[PDB]
Amino acid sequence: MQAIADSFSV
Amino acid sequence: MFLTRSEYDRGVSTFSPEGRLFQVEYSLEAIKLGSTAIGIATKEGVVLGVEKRATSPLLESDSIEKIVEIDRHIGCAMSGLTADARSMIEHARTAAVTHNLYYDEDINVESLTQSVCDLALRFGEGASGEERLMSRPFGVALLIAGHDADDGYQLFHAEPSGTFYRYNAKAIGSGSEGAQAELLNEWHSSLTLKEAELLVLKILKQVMEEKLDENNAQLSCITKQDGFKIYDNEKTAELIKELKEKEAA
Amino acid sequence: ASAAGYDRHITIFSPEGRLYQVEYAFKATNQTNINSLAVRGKDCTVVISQKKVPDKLLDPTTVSYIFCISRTIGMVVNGPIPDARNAALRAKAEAAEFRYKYGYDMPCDVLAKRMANLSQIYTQRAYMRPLGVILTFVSVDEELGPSIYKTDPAGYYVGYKATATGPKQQEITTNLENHFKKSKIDHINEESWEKVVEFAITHMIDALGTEFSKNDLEVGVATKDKFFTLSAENIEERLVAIAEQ
Amino acid sequence: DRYSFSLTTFSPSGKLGQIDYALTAVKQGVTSLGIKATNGVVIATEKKSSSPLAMSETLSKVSLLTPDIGAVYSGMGPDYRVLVDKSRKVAHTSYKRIYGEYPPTKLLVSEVAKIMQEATQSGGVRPFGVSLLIAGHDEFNGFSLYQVDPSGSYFPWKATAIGKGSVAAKTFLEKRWNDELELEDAIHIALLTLKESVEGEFNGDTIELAIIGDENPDLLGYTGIPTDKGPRFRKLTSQEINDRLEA
Amino acid sequence: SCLVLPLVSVGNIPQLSIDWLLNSQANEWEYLEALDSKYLVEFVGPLDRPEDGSDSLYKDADMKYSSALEVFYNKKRGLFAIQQRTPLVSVNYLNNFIVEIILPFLSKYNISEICIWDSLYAMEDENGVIVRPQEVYSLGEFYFDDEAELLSNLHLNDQESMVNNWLHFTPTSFQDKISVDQPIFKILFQILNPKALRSIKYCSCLANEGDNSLDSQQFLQWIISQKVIKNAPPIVKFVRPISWQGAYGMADARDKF
Amino acid sequence: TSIGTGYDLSNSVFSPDGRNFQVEYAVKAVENGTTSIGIKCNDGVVFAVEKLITSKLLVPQKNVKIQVVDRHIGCVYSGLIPDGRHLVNRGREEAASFKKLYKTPIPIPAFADRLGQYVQAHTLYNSVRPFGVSTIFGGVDKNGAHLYMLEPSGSYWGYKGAATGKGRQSAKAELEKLVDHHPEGLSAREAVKQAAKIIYLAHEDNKEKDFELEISWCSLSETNGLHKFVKGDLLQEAIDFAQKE
Amino acid sequence: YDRALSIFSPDGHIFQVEYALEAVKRGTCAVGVKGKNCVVLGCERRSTLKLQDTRITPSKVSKIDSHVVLSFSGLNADSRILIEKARVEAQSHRLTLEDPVTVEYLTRYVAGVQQRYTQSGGVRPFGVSTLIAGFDPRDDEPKLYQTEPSGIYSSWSAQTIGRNSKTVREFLEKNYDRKEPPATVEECVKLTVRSLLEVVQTGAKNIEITVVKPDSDIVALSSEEINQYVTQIEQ
Amino acid sequence: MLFKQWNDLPEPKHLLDLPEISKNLQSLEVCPVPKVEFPQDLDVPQYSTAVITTKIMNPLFPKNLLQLTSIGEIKTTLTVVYGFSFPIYSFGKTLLFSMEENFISISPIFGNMISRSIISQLAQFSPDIIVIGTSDKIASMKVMTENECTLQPPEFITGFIGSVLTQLIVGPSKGLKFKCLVAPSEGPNGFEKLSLSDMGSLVDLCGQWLGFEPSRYSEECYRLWRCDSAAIGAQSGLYI
Amino acid sequence: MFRNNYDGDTVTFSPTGRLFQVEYALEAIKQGSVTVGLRSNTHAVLVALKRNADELSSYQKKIIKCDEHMGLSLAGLAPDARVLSNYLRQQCNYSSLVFNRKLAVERAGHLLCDKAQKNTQSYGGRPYGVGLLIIGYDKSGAHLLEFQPSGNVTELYGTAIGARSQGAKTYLERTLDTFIKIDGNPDELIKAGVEAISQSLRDESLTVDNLSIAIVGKDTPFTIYDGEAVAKYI
Repeated sequence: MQAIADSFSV
Repeated sequence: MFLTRSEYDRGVSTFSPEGRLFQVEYSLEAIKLGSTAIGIATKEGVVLGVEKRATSPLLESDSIEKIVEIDRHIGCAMSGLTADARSMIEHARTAAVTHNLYYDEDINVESLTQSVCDLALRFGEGASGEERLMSRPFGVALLIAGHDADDGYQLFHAEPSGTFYRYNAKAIGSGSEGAQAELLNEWHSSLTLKEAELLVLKILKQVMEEKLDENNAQLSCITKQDGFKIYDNEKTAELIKELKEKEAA
Repeated sequence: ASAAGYDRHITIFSPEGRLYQVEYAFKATNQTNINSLAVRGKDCTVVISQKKVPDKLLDPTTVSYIFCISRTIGMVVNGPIPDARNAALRAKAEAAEFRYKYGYDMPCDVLAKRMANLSQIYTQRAYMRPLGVILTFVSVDEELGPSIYKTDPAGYYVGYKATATGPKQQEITTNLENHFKKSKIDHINEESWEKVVEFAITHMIDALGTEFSKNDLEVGVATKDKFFTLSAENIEERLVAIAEQ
Repeated sequence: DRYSFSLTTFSPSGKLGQIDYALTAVKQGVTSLGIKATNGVVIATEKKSSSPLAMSETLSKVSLLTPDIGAVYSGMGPDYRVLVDKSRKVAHTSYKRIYGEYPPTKLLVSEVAKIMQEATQSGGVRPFGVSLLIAGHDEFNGFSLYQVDPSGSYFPWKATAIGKGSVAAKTFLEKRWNDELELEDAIHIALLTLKESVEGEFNGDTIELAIIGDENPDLLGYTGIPTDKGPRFRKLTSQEINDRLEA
Repeated sequence: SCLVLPLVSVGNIPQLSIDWLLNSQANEWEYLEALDSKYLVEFVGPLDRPEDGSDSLYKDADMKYSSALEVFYNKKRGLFAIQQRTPLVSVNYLNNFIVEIILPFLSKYNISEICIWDSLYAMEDENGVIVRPQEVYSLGEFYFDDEAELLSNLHLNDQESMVNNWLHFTPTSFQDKISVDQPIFKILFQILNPKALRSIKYCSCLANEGDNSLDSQQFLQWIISQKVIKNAPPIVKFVRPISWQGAYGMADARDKF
Repeated sequence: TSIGTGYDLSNSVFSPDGRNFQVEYAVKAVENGTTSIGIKCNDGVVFAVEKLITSKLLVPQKNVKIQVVDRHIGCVYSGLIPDGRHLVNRGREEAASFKKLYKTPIPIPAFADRLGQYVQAHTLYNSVRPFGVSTIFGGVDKNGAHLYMLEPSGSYWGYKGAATGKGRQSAKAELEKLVDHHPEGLSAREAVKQAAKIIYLAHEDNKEKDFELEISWCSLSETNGLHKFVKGDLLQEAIDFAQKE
Repeated sequence: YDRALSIFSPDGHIFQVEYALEAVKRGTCAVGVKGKNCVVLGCERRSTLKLQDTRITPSKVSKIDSHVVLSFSGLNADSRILIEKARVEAQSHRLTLEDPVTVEYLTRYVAGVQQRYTQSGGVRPFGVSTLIAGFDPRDDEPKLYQTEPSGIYSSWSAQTIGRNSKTVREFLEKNYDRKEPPATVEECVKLTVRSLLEVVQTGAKNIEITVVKPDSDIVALSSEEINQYVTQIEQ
Repeated sequence: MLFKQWNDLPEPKHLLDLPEISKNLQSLEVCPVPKVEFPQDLDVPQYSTAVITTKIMNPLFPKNLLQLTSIGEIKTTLTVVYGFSFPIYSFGKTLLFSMEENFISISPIFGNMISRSIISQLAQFSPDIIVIGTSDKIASMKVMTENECTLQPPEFITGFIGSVLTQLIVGPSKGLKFKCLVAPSEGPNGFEKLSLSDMGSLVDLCGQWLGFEPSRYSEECYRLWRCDSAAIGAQSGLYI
Repeated sequence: MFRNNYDGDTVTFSPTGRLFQVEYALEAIKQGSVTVGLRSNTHAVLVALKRNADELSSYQKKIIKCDEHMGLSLAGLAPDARVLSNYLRQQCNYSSLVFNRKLAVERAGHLLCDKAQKNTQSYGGRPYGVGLLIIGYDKSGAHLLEFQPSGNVTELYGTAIGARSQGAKTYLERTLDTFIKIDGNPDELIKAGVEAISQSLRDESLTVDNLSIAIVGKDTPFTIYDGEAVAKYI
């Protein structure tokens, strides 16, 4: 989950 | 206050109360099922021997893989589930040869042990942030012996817990109890390799299930000149005969 | 009935053939205890939702279950506001994407069908839970006229001439049915949206029986031009108009 | 997390639990039926509604997959809608865009069965809870009427009824059906059968009925280029259904 | 005279319900004796008290420890209650337990009725035990006044079907028959063996695992609402034992909120 | 039922009553946090928190309890520390991204909606647990001052005054009383003193422990719309006003 | 601690792999014996039902390459696939490298394939234990190896797997003189046939024998009846 | 991980994972019971005290420091078959019983029966009883005796030592003098683990009861605890 | 009892709102050996008691340097200590190379905290069971961060973590008014830390091998003392 968000973080 | 089943035993991800992580604790229980392995470092070399633990007399004992070479200056014995030991040894050999290729120098034994442990650490996050590679920890604990121009003869016990200790003398597998208890009594800094070999044979004889014989136990040693070299059946038989003559009466 | 096996947690058929995890999602739509009304005029669609705050500290200006999804499309939602906002953002993105993809404004029919299809995935995937809200998209379709399309977490899709939702939907819908039966028509027939809003407020008050002030409702009016929500000042004017009636 | 254990598994008696449960769900759906005739096929069904405030026009239970093929269902409405959405796309891509002509009812039913079957043995999706009646015309194998069950199995039928009124309607059709039926007689038989297993208002606004009859060039949308045939699937209007039902 | 026998079951609901009963009526109940724990997973713990105010259940000061299986006695109600804190060491000994522990106790005190309290997990409905699943409670009954009807004849027949229907399950109960689950071994051995015992009652609940405190409250409430046996309401106040305070651990002071 | 056994062992599952329990347990977790409040002034927002000084080892002036999401948005939570500061970091990232794109500070409603979407997303899939923190945040933008509070469920509302944590009921009652006595809106200077009063009243629940209270406030006029902590003479004035109670 | 492959038992066992080994014992017997210059692989073929197509099926001992032979015991369906993977690996090695696969290399690859399928809980491990025998290319030293579903592999002078392994292995242990293994090919075949007859109740019709010889020479016997007569008469 | 398997339901937990005595779990008859043979040749009055413990704590008795010599073996058999036996060690004026407990191979019924035989045989001779054990449920090391319990209500003891305590407090021969010493542990019966601080506290307390020299006993016992044991497990290398 | 039903994984709250699976991770620190850190405006010091598997083994590496200006000490799980220490060293290298900037200790603490947090929400993973004391000196001054596996990073003048840490922490609370004022003497600061750790020992008193010390400050880059180098402090 949050790994997906971290990829889109930047 | 009612007795009930406890779920913390299952899964590597589960902490129990007091923070005891069992699935790695049970991994070190599978080590005890493996054959006994002994290792003894000394100022003039390091010698490690292993119980072969042949299942049946039909098994070709001369083709068992308890001790393996990782590089000309490094070798390691293993215990436990040899299926995982093959992957660990493959990674260790790849790392050693890669280091020799990239830096034109022998891989330091500490670095090689760190690499092997980092691989063992992969059931969770890796040392370099690597994603987990395996569902369970290794059921294999292998002790690495080698020589380096700076550290000299040194022996390391690599656990599936992802931790290692530099051991002057270490025993793993079945009979680790008595083997280690006797090593504490026997080892000393002035232990020359010639008597280190006989001490390893003595420990194995004391803790092995059957009469010590050259076809059920084998030895290996590290030296600056010789390098990692397993002893021939005739050589180990000569050592066993010398033990019988010397320690008897 | 209470689910028995893995159907308790995942949405798979039970021995009775029903999806318990979706029937439970239906009951979540009544969790917020909000009741809403939607009715169609000759050229406009009005949505009304009772807006019990109820806390005094909470700012009434920020409470709203009526979302603007596109220029012509609005939607009043029933159920918890987190899932309502998730659905509203989904619908807004879908409308913008359709406008980009096909070159013309997303019809309310097609938007509601897309949302129903998306809700269908959640009723079939094992690891996706049904969103648990009831969406009633309203607009003035440029070729179907005013339309109200209501969707549910089970993925069903039905177009209505007048709708009610919430715990007391039965009384509101029965009153609407009685009015339409008396009129023998499918719309309120009023020319301007102000009169339609007045009619909707009057019928909501009659169905519920609890007369209430400007602070206790929010209105949305879909017109050919755009969909817009009425502020407290406009609702006050509408309430005054119905009181003087 | 690379995998998901299969949701559909064999019970100790050798029965797939989810398939049987899906068939039970189908049996609880509103009745729908279809009759094959010498010169056409008629498929009819009742329009369930939450309240008379629902516009019956948009309760389109029946739907066309190709100008020759029409489909009706019983059970989980959303599942049938998704299956129709996929079946139209498959009819275009798999067959029409390759061979330039619409797929025959046989192949389209086979593709629908393929889509519905893969759900029965997947790790993350339950089987579709709908059984469809897919009636359509062909230039070579003629009119046909295929039922497809949640298991994905399909059968060609002379006449069928699925849903709540399955047994009674099917037995009634067994007695009433004949090889010589004309489409006009088939429609009357369908209306009589549907009346047996319906309650409340029974008129053109509560029942959906579509027929696979002769071509309809008036519905083609353009003239000239005579090689192109007109559509065959016609959904009867409410007024026409009232006129037929008044008899 | 009556006895309630809580079976270890999903969620331990019978045991939690017996704890509720004993600690809510603590002014009435008293510790009587400890049964032979031979067949249980042997157990030893401290004495347990009602959480607030009420006196300890173990009246004699000689007591300093609790055992695996002990009986509490209610002189006012004339009611006995077994409290079992560990499961049987093996399901095979489920016969031994009744034959050698319970039935001798029933003979000793001339117990007239025995209420077996059980909890059925939903997923274990194989063989179709559960019917009318919307209901969540059940109350089976059996009377030896029907000796000539069922047990006299079935002693010879003794059909080997997976499901038995000896108990007279009341309407509006989630079951009408007993499968291979534990009560079959119970009901059989109290029948296929005491001169004083006349009737058997089987209170049951449909349960799920979790924190069954309130679930056990409601189970006990339903049992008392039914005319299983004369009791206080006792809803005036439900008092949990002090031992439940530590059910979620001993300490809570750490800096993570 | 307050526990609902069976339906609470995993996230994203609806119970027969329509409630999904893991969110309820997350709300229960918020109850254990330190009491925190936020007061919406006529032109700004004032934040105050009862930071319990756990030990003398902590360096006080550097271990802050209030966090700045962006130079114009103040944020303060109560509940699990990891979830709290992770949400703070994620909101800071969102605000920085919006500022980078639109070259302007993100309006508070948009930031609140983004955080609500992020938090609510964790109530959908069973691999992640819902955030265990109730977060009060607000600031000043072109539309004035906004104060928000999002719960573990993802729901959030505009508040004229909010409170979270253990000492929440007394603080909320005193805040309702404050809002009642000043329906015309508080001046930021008066609001700071009233917030200090409220926090001191909340401390009466746990008098046995030593405490400190941080006060920070953003006002359109007094601080040019920038979130700054209270220090020096003003903090001592607010104290002395509170010490009378 | 036996619902998944990833869980160690408290005593260190992975009970799932032990259950796979138990599944191996469900398959029919398969025995191999190393001669001084030849290797014999024996198999207990099931007593064919009178309607089976004998002319095309069954043959239990299958060659992986011109010089290697892979017998097995356990799930036949898994074996048919493990054999195919071994064959593909043998040809891939002959392609990428000039030399044919060393018997030890091929058995190591098969053990890796079996181990690889044990590394995740989403796959059933291959419930089959192969018995790979043959000669290294351009070499005359007989080789024999056994592989297990656990991924373990070992070299044996004579080994048995599958149903009634204990009876046959006990017979071999007391009758195989490892100090001086059987020399003549027919002597080794006689020993192998004797080992199988200790378990196979039926005559020679249930026994399949295949002899692999150095320099890529393999022959499947169809005259064991003569060998069976000698053993039976001697007995 | 992306998702949790829908099969991953942690249930049920009311019933423990204990080895069933017979495969025919549906049987409908009185199941047999373990028989026990106790060596009658023991001149028990020769011993003034007896230690009843489990295998996890044999490090506490270093054979070199105190000469453990076997007096016999308690033999048990269950026929439905099962058979187990363990030695009765002794030193000086003391006996030492070690249960070699194991929950996978040995069902707790054997433990109960062995405990009952031991206590019933020690009843008439009345040596001072020292019982050393562990519990997954106690938060700290406890010292207990018949006339004083130190367990708080939430805590309790189970396993072999639970059975021994049960016979000492209730049942026949109840009222026997005993001192009990339970250290906190984790894990299933027979595979338990102890924290190193717990090991040290148990050593420095136990040596006081048996009357050995503190320093010599402590060092001789550390060299058995830490070198290798089932109790230390991975704790020696798993934690920094 | 009821805790047993809800501590299966870190993705489930208990009905009381507690998250047991991370409380267990925080309790995992108590298994590790005691380590002590204390701060003064001019220098910061770490003191760690090393544990050895057996008398024939070399001691564990309790103290790791990540840069010439910062280091750390840790207690708890070795597999997690390795991961976190390696991650922090990698990030220090990244800051020093890609940005040409020494990683500020305050930034490093939160940067490690963010990694620590993510493990406490996703299924499959488990919270790190190691608490470690980041220590360093930078432009803003001396620093000492006590990182806990719950994702809590806190600025402390001095602290102790590990088994029997309460005695050392109490001594630090009792002598905070003193050890901060040393402010320039490294020998005396290390001595004060050595009394602080000495309160935590039940057995195995300090020795040249089991004791290890580190220091950093205005003039001293992070330096580690062990063996004969620490004989003067014992």
